[PDB]
Amino acid sequence: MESNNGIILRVAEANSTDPGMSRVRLDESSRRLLDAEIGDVVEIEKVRKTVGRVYRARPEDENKGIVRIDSVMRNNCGASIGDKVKVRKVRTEIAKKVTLAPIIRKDQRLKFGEGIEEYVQRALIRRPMLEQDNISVPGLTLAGQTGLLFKVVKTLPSKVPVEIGEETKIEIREEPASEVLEEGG
Repeated sequence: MESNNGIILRVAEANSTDPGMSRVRLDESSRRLLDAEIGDVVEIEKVRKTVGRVYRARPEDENKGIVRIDSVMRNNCGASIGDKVKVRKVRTEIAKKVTLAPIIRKDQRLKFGEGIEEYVQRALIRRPMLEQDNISVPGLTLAGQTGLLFKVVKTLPSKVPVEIGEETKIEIREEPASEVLEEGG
């Protein structure tokens, strides 16, 4: 635990545009209570670890203990509206090596090979990454299956929000959503 500074507030969310899964709207006190300035990098942790950026709340008075995020950011950690998550301020860097595990069938999206690891970088390039985070796919799926999302498991940075680049290295695991259902435990 090299550094741990954030606040405990409740995840917010309402009908709106699909984007906003990478921006946090908060108030001066929620962001200034620690040090977060405009456009600093913020990390979130309700059920899992999450990353995001700081934004100015429209209502500079209600956002003194609530964070408005998209359903995807809520899906990234696994919390419900009004839950309790801890958001800690951090900074961004260029991830040099990140591993992830797209949950699909061997014949869904990972049937390319040769440069497929770079293909993940090509799509995810210039993006904030956090081991154990999760991502969404352009509305794709098959029968009545579940998951169909990318789950990151390892990162090279200091486990802090980093932004991917074409030079970032990636790792893809050979055990996608095959026979995986948390049978253990």
